[PDB]
Amino acid sequence: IVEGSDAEIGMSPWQVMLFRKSPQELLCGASLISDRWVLTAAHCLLYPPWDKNFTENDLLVRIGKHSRTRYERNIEKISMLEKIYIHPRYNWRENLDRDIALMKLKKPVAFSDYIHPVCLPDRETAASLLQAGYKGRVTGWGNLKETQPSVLQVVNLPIVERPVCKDSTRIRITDNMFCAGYKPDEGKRGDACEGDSGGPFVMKSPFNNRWYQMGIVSWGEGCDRDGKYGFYTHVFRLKKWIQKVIDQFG
Amino acid sequence: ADCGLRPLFEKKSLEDKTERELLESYI
DNA sequence: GGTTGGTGTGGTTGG
Ligand SMILES: *C[C@@](*)(O)[C@H](CCCNC(N)=[NH2+])NC(=O)[C@@H]1CCCN1C(=O)[C@H](N)Cc1ccccc1
Ligand SMILES: *[C@@H]1O[C@H](CO)[C@@H](O)[C@H](O)[C@H]1NC(C)=O
Ligand SMILES: [Cl-]
Ligand SMILES: [Cl-]
Ligand SMILES: [K+]
Ligand code: NA
Ligand SMILES: [Zn+2]
Ligand SMILES: [Zn+2]
Repeated sequence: IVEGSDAEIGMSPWQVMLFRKSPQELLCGASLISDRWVLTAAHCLLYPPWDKNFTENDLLVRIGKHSRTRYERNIEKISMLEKIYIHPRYNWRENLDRDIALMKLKKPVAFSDYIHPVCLPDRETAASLLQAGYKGRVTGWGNLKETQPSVLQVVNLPIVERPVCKDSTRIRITDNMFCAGYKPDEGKRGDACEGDSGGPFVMKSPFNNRWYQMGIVSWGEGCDRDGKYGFYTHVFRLKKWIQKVIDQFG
Repeated sequence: ADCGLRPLFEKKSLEDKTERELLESYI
């Protein structure tokens, strides 16, 4: 996260950290959507250009974790993975179209003051919140600048109009993506960066006061560049696939 | 469902330090 | 104690 700030304790209880089991290494962010399911980006699990192709046994997740280094006994929790599901039409060859995966935990995590699930949007929720200008929030343990924080980092960013998103890059954008960030001199800055993939782009609903995950950190070109924008997987657009997986393998 | 409400914030009627910024962008 | 027990030249972990 470039130009964000330290997250207060309990402010993102659905945050999940994805770890390579051996050796222990922090790979990506993720989010908790129920006591047994975790959402993340497909490229965090599968990406051949970087020789990446993980199976359940190779990873583990940490939840309710506030410090990168110390283990907060009885606060953070850990789970191994029972099964991983990547979107069947995930396009890693061209533009990361449908950059999304679900991970089923071996043992459900109990909710607490530091651990709770974020909501997934439904149609009326997506229709009124996903609008150019409205701001969302991104969190993560990724790089602090274009190429490692000790406390989870947070940044608030505005959703950008699709024509602008499309003209800002030569990569083929699709309806399964949305971009966010400030324009060339709206004065402010901020962006997600490498290592933040899988983390949530959330929005607080002004109608029922709940937090909803509208996106997943997916990709960008450099981090926080003038006239560039961060790209995010469009959760609602892929909601039917999410629900069918949970329903069938839950 | 039990989602999207944080025990240390919404359940205690407390705002985090920057959510106001999000709320204002809607108007 | 702590946002968390019962003991550490810590521990899976700081002070
Ligand atoms: C895997 C993630 O941690 C990372 C997130 C980057 C977010 N960056 C910004 N500025 N918001 N994603 C990546 O690094 C993805 C994976 C493949 C490479 N990629 C990029 O984002 C390249 N920088 C661009 C790209 C290359 C090939 C295909 C699509 C995008
Ligand atoms: C990833 O590896 C599995 C076996 O571990 C293989 O079946 C799968 O097709 C691979 N995916 C790739 C490299 O496209
Ligand atoms: Cl390999
Ligand atoms: Cl190898
Ligand atoms: K202790
Ligand atoms: Na930018
Ligand atoms: Zn290899
Ligand atoms: Zn609860």
